[PDB]
Amino acid sequence: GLGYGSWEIDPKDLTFLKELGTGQFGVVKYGKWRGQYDVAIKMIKEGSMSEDEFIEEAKVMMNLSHEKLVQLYGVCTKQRPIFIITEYMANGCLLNYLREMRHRFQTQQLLEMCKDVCEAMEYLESKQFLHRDLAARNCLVNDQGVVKVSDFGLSRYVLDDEYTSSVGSKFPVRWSPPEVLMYSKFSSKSDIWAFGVLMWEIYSLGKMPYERFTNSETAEHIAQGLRLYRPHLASEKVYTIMYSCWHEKADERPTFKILLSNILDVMDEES
Ligand SMILES: C[C@H]1CN(C2COC2)CCN1c1ccc(Nc2cc(-c3ccnc(N4CCn5c(cc6c5CC(C)(C)C6)C4=O)c3CO)cn(C)c2=O)nc1
Repeated sequence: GLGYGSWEIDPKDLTFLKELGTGQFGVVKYGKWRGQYDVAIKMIKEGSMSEDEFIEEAKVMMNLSHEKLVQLYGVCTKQRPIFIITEYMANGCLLNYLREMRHRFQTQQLLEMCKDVCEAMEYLESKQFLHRDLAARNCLVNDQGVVKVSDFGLSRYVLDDEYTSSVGSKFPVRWSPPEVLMYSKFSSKSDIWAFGVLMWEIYSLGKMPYERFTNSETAEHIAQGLRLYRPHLASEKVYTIMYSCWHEKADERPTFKILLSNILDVMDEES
């Protein structure tokens, strides 16, 4: 109605029901939109976000829609804190989900998780849109066990120098290729590198990559050519796929379309 653009949600349409934790921009809640529709609501802590830039980008991100991508519904920007309204993912972050050993996932289910992400990433790749912080912590799981990509592109609007700096405490060092760590060379191929690390997280049930190294040691390791090695639950074929993401030469890494076709092939061979 009057006052709200297509990207704007009226916050009075929201019912807040449960706390979902805190992320880089503060508290996230579960609620209803117009008494009926499940939504998640980010409440953007003041000082944490480049808000005007985000809001202009939210207009573009409104047009991104894929079954494996957490849907943006709108923003509430007429007062602070601003809100980001999205699809709700009842089983929460993928990292915590993997770490709950009770699930006792079969390897076919782990491969489906990788496929879910790869499909989202191929979509984003098709739209020339970088994630920049692909990792299990930043994927979400719905009530049907479907994994979706979330918080894509939002790294650009983070104001926290500990996150943004390549030597900061919060920078995703362990998900970064050598050219990111050396030169800030971000590209589709740095998302590819990160996706390989994410496959490793999935097959490792959420172990920390390079768990016995610091970030500093990890940067040196990967710059010398050393890599993660095969998780116990990963077949040789699966390990070949994740490893292919880690070629020193970015231009020798696959695309998400090639990864997707490789994952489907392995599904046909191994299930
Ligand atoms: C599983 C149950 C269990 N329950 C126990 C049992 O009773 C108590 C606890 C709650 N829990 C639960 C259920 C569902 C959800 N769902 C959702 C969580 C989130 C969520 C929450 C907190 N932080 C974040 N992050 C984390 C990532 N990130 C954020 C902002 C940014 C990032 C990355 C960045 C740095 C680029 C920018 C950011 O906001 C997110 C993901 O966007 C988002 N969405 C859309 C959800 O649907 N979460 C938790």
